[PDB]
Amino acid sequence: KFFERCELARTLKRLGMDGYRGISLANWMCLAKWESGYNTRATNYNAGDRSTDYGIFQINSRYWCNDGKTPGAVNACHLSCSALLQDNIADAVACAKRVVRDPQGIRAWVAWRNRCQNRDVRQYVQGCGV
Repeated sequence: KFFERCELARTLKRLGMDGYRGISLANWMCLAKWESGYNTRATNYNAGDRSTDYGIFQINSRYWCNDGKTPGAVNACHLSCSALLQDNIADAVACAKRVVRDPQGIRAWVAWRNRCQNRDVRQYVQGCGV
């Protein structure tokens, strides 16, 4: 499913993302926007290392979820990567939270550094009631 902006903002807020480990909701929105355009079914195969990015946050199969076809991969969120392809983003949010508990925090995603870090992200939550 492709979420509408504010619909996603409140969906994320209800899931406990607002300020999670110091990360504002607008930051998560910016992340999902640039990672998948708010598309829960987004997938990107990385032919270079044989891994695949799954869902709204484009979480990688090498370390976070298990798809059974990524060489020497681990599964830190302890989830089938299929769980990251659901319209319901609860499992994807649980995994995104797992990612940010690591030292890098939100910096785990290169796209966040490229398109959200030190950017005016207010636009993502304006008028959403969050």
